[PDB]
Amino acid sequence: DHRRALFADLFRRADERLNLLFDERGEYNLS
Amino acid sequence: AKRSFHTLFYTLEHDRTAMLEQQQLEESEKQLQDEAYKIWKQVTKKDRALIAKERYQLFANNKLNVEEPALLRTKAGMRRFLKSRREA
Amino acid sequence: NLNQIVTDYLKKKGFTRKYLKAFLLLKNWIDNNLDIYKFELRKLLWPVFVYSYLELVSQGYVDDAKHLLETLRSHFEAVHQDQLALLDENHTTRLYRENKYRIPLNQSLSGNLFHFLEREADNGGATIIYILQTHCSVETSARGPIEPYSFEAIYRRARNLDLDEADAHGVTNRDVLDTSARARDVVMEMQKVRENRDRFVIEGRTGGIGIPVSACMFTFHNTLGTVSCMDFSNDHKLVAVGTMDSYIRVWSLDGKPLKSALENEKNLKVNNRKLIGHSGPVYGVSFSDSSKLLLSCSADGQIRLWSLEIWACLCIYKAHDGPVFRVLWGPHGHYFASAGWDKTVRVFTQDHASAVRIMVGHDTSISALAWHPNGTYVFSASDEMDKSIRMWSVITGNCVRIFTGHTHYITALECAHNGKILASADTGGNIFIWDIEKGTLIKKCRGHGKGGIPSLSFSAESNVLVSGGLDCTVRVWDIELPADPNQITPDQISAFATKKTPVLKVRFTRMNLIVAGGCYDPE
Amino acid sequence: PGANPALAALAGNDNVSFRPSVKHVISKELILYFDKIQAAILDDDPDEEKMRLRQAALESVRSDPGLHQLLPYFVNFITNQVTHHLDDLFILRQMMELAEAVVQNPTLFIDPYASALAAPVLTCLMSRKLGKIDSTLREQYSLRELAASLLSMIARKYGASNALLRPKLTRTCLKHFLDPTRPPAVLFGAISGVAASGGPEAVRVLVLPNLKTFDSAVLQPLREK
Repeated sequence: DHRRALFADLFRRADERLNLLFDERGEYNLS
Repeated sequence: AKRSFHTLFYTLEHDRTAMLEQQQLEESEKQLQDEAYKIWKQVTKKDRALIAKERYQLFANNKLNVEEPALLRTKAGMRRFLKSRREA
Repeated sequence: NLNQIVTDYLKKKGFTRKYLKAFLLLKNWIDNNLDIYKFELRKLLWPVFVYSYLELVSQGYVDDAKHLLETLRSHFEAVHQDQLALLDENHTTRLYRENKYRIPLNQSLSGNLFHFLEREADNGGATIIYILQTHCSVETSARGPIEPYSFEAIYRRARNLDLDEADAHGVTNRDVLDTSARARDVVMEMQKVRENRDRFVIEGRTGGIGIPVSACMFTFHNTLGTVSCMDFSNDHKLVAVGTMDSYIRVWSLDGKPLKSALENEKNLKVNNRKLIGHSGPVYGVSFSDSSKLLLSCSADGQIRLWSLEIWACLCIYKAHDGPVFRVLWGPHGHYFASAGWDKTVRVFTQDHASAVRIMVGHDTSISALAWHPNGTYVFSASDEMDKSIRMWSVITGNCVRIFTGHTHYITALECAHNGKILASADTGGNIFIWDIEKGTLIKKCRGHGKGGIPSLSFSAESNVLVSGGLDCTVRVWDIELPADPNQITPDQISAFATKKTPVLKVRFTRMNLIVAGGCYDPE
Repeated sequence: PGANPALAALAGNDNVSFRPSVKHVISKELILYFDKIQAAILDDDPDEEKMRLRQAALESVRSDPGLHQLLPYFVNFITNQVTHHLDDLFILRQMMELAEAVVQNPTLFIDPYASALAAPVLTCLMSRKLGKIDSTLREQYSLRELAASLLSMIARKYGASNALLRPKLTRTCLKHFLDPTRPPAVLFGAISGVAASGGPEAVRVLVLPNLKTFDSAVLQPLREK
């Protein structure tokens, strides 16, 4: 259905955010 | 599919079927004489079946079979791991 | 015939032919559990305290009761203010004494708790077991763990079920299950726990090979051969090196800033520091039983004590004539020993400026030292014309055992954690394993090159040994080979080569993992 | 003459031509112990003595100081049992308990195996089918909650030596969550896993912004039932 595309876009944005969250040692990137 | 190795996990809910299918195919041959998930399965089926078969043979009848190969670490495997780590 | 001499000598000499410990243990155990259980176990915290306090008031230990009440008041300052104020005979105390507390719990959780208490019976488990058996009743139920958002609470609230009698009875599950949102066999349970635990004991070793071990290496760069000694702290958090330039340098092993208690040094950002004040080369450094104190000895003939909280010297000890070569803290860190050029072994306490015990009898300089894990014996080794090992009693100051057999300079001594075995190494590449009670040699281990084995270490169960050598190798040794199922000795398990780095220090952790340190020489 | 050949296999060298079997590396006492433990833990009889024996076996695994050579075998056994018995809640619960007991032993160096332990646990958290009326749902949801707790423990303990473990777990759980097609149990497991692996900031930055849509396209039809 049309929900699949919307949720795929939501996951894409969420993953783009998630990429920058963790640091090398697995800790949060405060900046 | 190969990049997904560095970013995703997967479940073990399709390994038994892969093992059984490979076993049936091999037995017949001997006796003769989403989309990303689908690609992942197509790419990993054979290796997963082999590893499942080894593990299944090791622990038959819930007993440690003493005639099977030991679980030991080698340098070629670590070299493969280092190759993948440099890829990442 | 030495036997005849000894027999003649013997014939001619007339020889004929409290509650806070338990509370803290329980608190730590609860802290180390899975989250899904933490809601239930916490119900045990409030009773164990209250009754305990009352017990002291019953036994006349008023000061201990006051100290216990004050120490643990913080944990309950936000909930039990009224009860704490009342406690600091009333009818409430009589009701507590007459009515035993009810502590609902899950079956598997109860089994885990009982097995843990038995496993630590003598460290505080007995106190909690007795308290629970006397003033508590743990109504066990076969439900799942209860939480404000677990399946049990959600299901009960959705289906509008009633409250179980066992869980009816200062926070309780009722407030989580109320619309406003069996018995026990202790002592018998402990008997069953012990009887079942006795069935899973391993009682031999036939066949197989040694044990795998992991190693982590720390390498020091740009030292130019100025480093004389190295040491690790008890928790593997700090490393100290003494040099030929008279100073000591300390680093944090994970690169984090080092902390100072001085007001001016508040929130300072450095991860290594220098201790200055010796006038000659430093030959020993010893961390005390986090480590607060450091001991050092130098060629100037002095011993120095440093504080690692303010990073300054506290005391100087001056009992030696000539250079001091080795200094060692005791197994628990109030006594210490020293030895060096003048052939005497000295034992001090940090309390006194003069040595409390003097040990005399070696004919040459001392080259190695070691303590016994019980803290009442010391070991020393000499070089040259007298290559022997002596065992000294601290109560009297006399020698009790002599071990002989080395023909090369001795570099290291090490006693096993069980107090029954001794190990020594020399510059020929040999390691000697001695029985202490019989005074005999158990065996020899070979495979190291020539030059010196500066460090040895035993594992937690004393069944494996790790050695570090100046030939740039780390080796692992089996202390007893398995039974027969029917240049290098066969009792070596593993050898790891380093990259142009002589090994100065090796040590075992709690696991099958060791840490080693050294200095890199590119040439 | 007396040196073992299997020693050359323990060093991992490439030129080695000898391939040891289990009997050449593990002593007979350890094999008997492994067999006894596995026999005790996997007993489904409701007798009280059997429950006591199971608890004793779990305590033995959790406290014994001489099980350094059986760790790979424990991990492989857990993986195999989870793989081949997805239609048995009792066995899966026992496997989760065994995995919890293994990582609580203070004498074992567990870092390199961490990820190998995170795969079975995940399979018990977001598997579409678990087991084969209310009691079944009780068991399934209890198992999922236990799996989430174990995953939280694993991620907290071994997240620094395995650099990419936390992002991988969080991404897997998030990918499973933002999927209207999954049944509600898988969504519950996915949200629990996201909370367990990511943390507070993961929920704040990744879950909340997408909730407004989630409750409209997912929760309303389910509510209408």
